[PDB]
Amino acid sequence: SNFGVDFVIHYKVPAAERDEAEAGFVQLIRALTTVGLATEVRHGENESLLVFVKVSPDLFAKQVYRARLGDWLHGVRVSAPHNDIAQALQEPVVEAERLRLIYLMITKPHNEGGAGVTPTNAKWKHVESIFPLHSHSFNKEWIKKWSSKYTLEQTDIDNIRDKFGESVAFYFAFLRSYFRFLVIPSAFGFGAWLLLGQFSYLYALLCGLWSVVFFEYWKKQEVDLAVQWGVRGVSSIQQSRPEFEWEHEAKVYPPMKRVKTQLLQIPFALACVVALGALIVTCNSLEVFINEVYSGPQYLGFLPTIFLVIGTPTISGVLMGAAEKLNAMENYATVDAHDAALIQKQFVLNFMTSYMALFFTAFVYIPFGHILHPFLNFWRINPARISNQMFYFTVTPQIVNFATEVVVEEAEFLQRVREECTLEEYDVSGDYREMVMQFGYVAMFSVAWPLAACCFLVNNWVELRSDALKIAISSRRPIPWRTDSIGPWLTALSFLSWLGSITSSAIVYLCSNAWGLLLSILFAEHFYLVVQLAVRFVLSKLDSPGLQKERKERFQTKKRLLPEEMFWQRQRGMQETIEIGRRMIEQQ
Amino acid sequence: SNFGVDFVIHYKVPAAERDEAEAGFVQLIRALTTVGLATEVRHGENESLLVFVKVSPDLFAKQVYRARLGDWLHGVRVSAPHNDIAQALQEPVVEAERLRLIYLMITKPHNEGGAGVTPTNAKWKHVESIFPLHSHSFNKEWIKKWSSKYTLEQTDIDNIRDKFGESVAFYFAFLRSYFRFLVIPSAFGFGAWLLLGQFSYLYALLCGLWSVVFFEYWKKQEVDLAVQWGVRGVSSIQQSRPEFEWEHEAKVYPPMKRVKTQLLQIPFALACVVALGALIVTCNSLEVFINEVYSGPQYLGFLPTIFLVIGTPTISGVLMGAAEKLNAMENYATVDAHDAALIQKQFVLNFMTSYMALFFTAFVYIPFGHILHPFLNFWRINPARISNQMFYFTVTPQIVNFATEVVVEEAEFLQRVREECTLEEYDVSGDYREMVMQFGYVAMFSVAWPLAACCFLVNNWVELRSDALKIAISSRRPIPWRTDSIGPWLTALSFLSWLGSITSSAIVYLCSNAWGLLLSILFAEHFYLVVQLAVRFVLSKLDSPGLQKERKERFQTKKRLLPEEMFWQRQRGMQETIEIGRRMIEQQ
Repeated sequence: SNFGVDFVIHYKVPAAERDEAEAGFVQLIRALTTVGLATEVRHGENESLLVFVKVSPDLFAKQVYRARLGDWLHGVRVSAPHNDIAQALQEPVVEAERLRLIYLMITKPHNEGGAGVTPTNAKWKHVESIFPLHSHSFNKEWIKKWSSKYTLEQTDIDNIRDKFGESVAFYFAFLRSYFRFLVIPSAFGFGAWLLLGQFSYLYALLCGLWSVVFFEYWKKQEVDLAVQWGVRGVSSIQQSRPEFEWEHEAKVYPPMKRVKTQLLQIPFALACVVALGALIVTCNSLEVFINEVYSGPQYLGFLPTIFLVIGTPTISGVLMGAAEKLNAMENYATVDAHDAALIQKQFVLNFMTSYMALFFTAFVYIPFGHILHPFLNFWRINPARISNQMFYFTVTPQIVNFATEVVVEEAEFLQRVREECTLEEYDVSGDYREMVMQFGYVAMFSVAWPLAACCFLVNNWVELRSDALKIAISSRRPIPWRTDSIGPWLTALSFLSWLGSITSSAIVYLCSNAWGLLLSILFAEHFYLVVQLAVRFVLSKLDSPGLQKERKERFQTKKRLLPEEMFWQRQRGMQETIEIGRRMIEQQ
Repeated sequence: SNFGVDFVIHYKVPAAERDEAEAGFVQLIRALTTVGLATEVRHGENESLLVFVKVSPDLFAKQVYRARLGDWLHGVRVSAPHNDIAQALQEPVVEAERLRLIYLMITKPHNEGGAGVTPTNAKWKHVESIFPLHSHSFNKEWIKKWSSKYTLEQTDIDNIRDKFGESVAFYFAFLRSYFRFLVIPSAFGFGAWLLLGQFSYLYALLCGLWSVVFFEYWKKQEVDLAVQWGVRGVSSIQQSRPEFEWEHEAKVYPPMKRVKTQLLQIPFALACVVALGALIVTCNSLEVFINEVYSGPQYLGFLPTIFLVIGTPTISGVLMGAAEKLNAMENYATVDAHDAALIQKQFVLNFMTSYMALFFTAFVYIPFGHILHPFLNFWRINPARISNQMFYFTVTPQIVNFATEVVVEEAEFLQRVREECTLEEYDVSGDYREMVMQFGYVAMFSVAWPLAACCFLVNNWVELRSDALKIAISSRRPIPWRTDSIGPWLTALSFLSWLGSITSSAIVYLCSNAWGLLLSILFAEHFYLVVQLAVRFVLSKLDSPGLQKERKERFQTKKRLLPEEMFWQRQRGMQETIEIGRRMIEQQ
């Protein structure tokens, strides 16, 4: 398969600006060779020069020793790093960390062990992408093995860690845990739909309890995996963004300027929410118009919603592009803060685009449906319709995806690399966002359509292999990054859960018929809070394997790290002391 | 003053059981001398034999070195412990830690550096108390200096730390911070009482915001003080209780037995709540009876409440004694868990005894006052009365305390020690509980009587010296214990704050006149939650001196701890690489 190539650099050279392009190429070559990297140059499609780079095991051993020293410094590696640059790796050299360290060597600034060739900030305006190569032998075996199973063991996630790093492995572990936890809502939602009719209050409590239990158990599993993979606490390592444009040095950026460009979110968010509300109001007005005076064969009534969801991927993509443009123009020093801000913006936009139609149907039309008269007479109150609407939503994605699916020398290695270079980087945040949106649907609107949980369970089982296929075939190999958790998405999940405990409950009051609505909302929220406290208390006192491992390591370290003068001169010893004590009690 | 005496042991010997009393005395002497402690024996009042104990600086240096090694092991001391048993203390040997280590030497089990002489568990059934001696020269100076000031600097709290250890210093720092923070509620409560009439909703929001801001800022100050005093993270050091009665060893106790004896709280709590509710209902029925058909001069109407509060210290003391008896009979291994359980029981009982009368007046009588007819016709609806009632409560304590106040050789050293031995150990949990009760009053019922905050501010200023006088004169010197926070009391405070944000708001709706009440309660609770989130976010991004110190220590530590073969053999160097690259772009 691969010829030992460890990284690939694109370095587009156009027909124009060739004179400085050659200088950039030679400078890149000296910068790469100074670090101690073996390099090769080959053709690429459309005037590109692919550069193949590997490591001299002594230099790599020294670099991994320095990296382990740095990890020990920040507390993410409690055990001793190693003896010396000698053979102490008999601590494996697994491909994920090797590729991450080689990428750091390639892209780190010249100040600290590297030669910065970042393709956006510095004069490296000609390099397009720096990516590792895919292992087809491993990829085909992984795809075949995952498709031949029904449940994935922890060893599969460990192999994903070993090959693609911490972020991809964490996403796959989260998806596996969420899919396994989706069985309970599927089972009891099928039970409620079979027996309890529709809009079951007990179903709302069960869904909220499942949501909080799953959230807390996933936090416990997250810390377990973080201490198992040796990446616990890596979030404290704040790495600077190369594209950070600073002003002075004491690098620093005026916080007031960042606040000023952050305030641009409010007009952007307001414009997006107003446009989306207008679109959804028009769509639902047309829906009630066709459901009022028209003929079907029934199913055609909710067709505007079907069209809205079929068109919503494009609107969501445009909004995500705008959010990314806004995030790029608003400077962030660390990459963690930039990623958190981008995740927050994308989560808000997707929250709007995916839930505002249901929110308008439930808490706007149902309580007072007499506000649609202007639109209704421009073209010219069912309580259960939301259920049907929710059903369409909860099936729209899966069904349309299915529809799409139905519609449908060393020259070979060089051609494979050239084909791979045209692919796009794998963005795990998109998959995280789609899973978070599905969880929000489950915790928010499953009361209307209790069967939604089974459909999402089937979709999750399909996605556990669909995303694997996307990574293996449809995407170039991502850079192995280290993270101790799924990031800020946890917060989003928590938020959804909390507000879910409101919305679903309110639905049960609104679609089954004021002071009663407020009582139901407050009782559901307080039940959610008390079960959150109870589950946190239960899991806190529960013994985790990571805690036992940490305690064993601490015990091993402990095993390895192991007047006044006249008053006091009366009875200077011990014999006189108890002699005088015996006579002393003898006096009484 | 003192003759170098560092600890005192009582060791009561009755007229009976003298034969084994002498054996216990001699065994205590050998156990104390084996550790390496100089001992003296003198008379005491009522057949007691006072034993005076000090340390041989080499043994004490070795013990403090071992203690610092243990502190380094658990992470509470990040810096290196010391070079060796040599003179590395030039790390002071301040009296608090010296006394704590000597007490550990006296009371630790023989397994790990000590000779267990605990006065309750083992055969040491004759020793009554082991306590250090008071420093009258320091005590009088401290009392005079604190009474001559208006505000206490951080240096006074540092001196309290140096003399009486972490717990007393933490309590005094908490009381100082709470008294300083009480200025804002006093000021704006006086403003509301002067201008906004009574039962001001804006006052409820201001009080809730102050409560959450004070709670979060006190958490920040707590971590600051914990890292300043070098006791950050000492809560993880779980020390076993000597009075723990175990069954097997693998020490272990059956958790089911502990759960069985813990279930006895439910009948105890129910009986206490029923009796207290009956007493308060009878008192308020008599109150409305005299306010209905009787003659005063007005002020005599609330006399039953005055009598109830004057009598409530005795009932509270009986309940605390019962709770302590229940806690003792229900085994706990660590002292932290035992203290937390005792604090929880005492907090629940005092919560009942101090708030249930106001709760019945506000949320029971006011909404429906037609349930008191049975009592009313046994003896035989004002909205603002609660305010008056609250006023009486908020002044009852201070006023009655004031009333009480108004009503009102080396033989000298031996007599001083004998007089001191008759005193009682200082229980900081009682002062913590009274401060927590006052804070609960402020956050809960200040809407009825906005002037309560000023009275509590004056009472806090008085108490900051009254508790100092109680410790200095009216109590024997407490053993210096280490704690990184005020303990579980924080949780109690948080709880009060949350429910305060309900109760006060409900009062504003109930005493100013349903769905509106529920709307007000939910809006107030959500406002409390959002301001909690905002304050947590603001303080999280704020820079603390402790974080800077930890980062500087980490930086100092870092400064101190500092086929494939044919494919890859084409251009083995750098010169050929850019030569072939130049010709390579020359080909196109």
